[PDB]
Amino acid sequence: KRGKLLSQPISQHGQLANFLQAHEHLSWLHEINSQELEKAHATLLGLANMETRYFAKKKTLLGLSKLAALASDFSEDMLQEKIEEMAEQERFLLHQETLPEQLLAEKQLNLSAMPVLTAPQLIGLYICEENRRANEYDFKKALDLLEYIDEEEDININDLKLEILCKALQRDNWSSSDGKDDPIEVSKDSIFVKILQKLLKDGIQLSEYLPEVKDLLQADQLGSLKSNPYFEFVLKANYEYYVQGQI
Amino acid sequence: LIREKHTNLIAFYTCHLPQDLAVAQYALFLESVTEFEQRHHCLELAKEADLDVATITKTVVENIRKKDNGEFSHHDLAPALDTGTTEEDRLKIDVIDWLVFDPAQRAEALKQGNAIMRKFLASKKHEAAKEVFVKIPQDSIAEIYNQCEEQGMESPLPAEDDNAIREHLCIRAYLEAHETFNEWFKHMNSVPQKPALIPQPTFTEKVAHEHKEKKYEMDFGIWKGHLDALTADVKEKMYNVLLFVDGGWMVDVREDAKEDHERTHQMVLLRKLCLPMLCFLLHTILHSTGQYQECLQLADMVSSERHKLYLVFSKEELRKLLQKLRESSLMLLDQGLDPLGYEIQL
Repeated sequence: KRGKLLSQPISQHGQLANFLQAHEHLSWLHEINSQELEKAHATLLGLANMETRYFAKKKTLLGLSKLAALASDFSEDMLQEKIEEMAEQERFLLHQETLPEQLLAEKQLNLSAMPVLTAPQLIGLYICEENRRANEYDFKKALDLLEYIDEEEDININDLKLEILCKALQRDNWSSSDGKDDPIEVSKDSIFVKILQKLLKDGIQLSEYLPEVKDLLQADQLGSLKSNPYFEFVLKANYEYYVQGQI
Repeated sequence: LIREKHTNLIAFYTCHLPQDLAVAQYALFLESVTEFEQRHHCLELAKEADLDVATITKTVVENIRKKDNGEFSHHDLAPALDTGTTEEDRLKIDVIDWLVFDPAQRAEALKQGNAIMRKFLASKKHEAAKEVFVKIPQDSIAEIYNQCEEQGMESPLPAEDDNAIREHLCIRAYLEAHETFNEWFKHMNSVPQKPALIPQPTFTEKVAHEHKEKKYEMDFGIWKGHLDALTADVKEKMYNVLLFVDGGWMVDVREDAKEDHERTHQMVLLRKLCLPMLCFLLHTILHSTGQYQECLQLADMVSSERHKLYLVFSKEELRKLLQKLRESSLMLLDQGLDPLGYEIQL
């Protein structure tokens, strides 16, 4: 029943800590009860890194770790290090926090009971067919999640980047208008052009960041668009307009 | 003439002065009027005399707002009891009328009404803040837009008043989060007392214990059926304040606004008086009803980069919160769950 482990006398805390070194998921509760808050930060951060089974539990472990670091006598330099080291794991988990409520409902997922997801899994959710509201913010998250992938996953980041851009182009309606209308004006409501306009505002070189127009047209994901000569023209006209617009 | 009580004379004897002095002396008169029929009559006698009624009524309200030579001390966190609405509070409830007699002052009634409510909420006079909230008529938020689409206001949407309407909506959400707690607390203390067991009771006294316990089973079932409902309502209201929209509770949005450092200091103070207190109430509501995992999700709410509530607690209160978080964490372990309320697998 274990509450009794923590309410022991201070004269035994130098035995209790030297046994809780075998149970990290209880040691932070004695570290805080000893006011060794500098340990409690690191213990709760380690437990947050290890907690993959429940998204809302990883969040609460970081919330308690960050509230130990905001209560310990760390120096102003080490405190900014341990604020920023945690702020990037809050930025990562904000991509899982901001999953659409319809996408969660259609997959019958609960944020309070689902696991933590890796960046390819969050990408794979955001770009999926069930995201029947996917837009230039979810297709921005799905590109920004490519910056949270380690060099030891057997995953070509470039083929994810191709498949994200192909699935944006498959949410956009590349059917022909009533023959009066400019395809560089008409493209400005497309989510593909709106993610290009975000990458340009947010400072990125489209001349280095984008796949080739040859090979975005040789990807097979596009399916029915891979036979459409209006799509073939309008894709090229917008690549030409937005990449030449940066030279 | 003030000291025989002005009826019909002072207005003409006051327009024979420069506007700065005319406004100041007619305000110094109206600061002595408590008689509601005489208030209306002695505004129309100024409107028959080419007087600046609008700066007059604003001056009455602002002079009465300024009569407290009281700095916002930090010792008065203390548990004062029974601090109900006094005559010196009523003379600040019964001042908003001066900006409500004429529709052309509903904006100023809300701007000054917020300032008097900021004083009463910081003073723990929640009913006196609700008395001022009832002095502001419920149409006023729409009337401030009516007075901007016909001809024009201090700006084509004022940056004082967009922020003031947002502040009045913050104050209402805080009064909802207090009234629902007051009724939840009245109800929680009403708990049906379990029928005591009589030692060595006769057959008649056993039937006269069954016919008490089999009423307690109904009374306690009804009482909890009301407690869980009040525990949902007060929890909506406390989340509406702690998770209040974008900027958050008692924070502005129009950076095109004029500086008021009295308002800005009082709002930054009220965020530190009210939001930690509501988190300690919400933990106690959830914990006393057995909702122990929601008591822990208060940590994610307090640490959240959207609302930054960790910037409005003291370190000593973040320690008090980590102590209360552990109360629910132990009650989850004594339920056989993990320290955060999840399934232990074996």
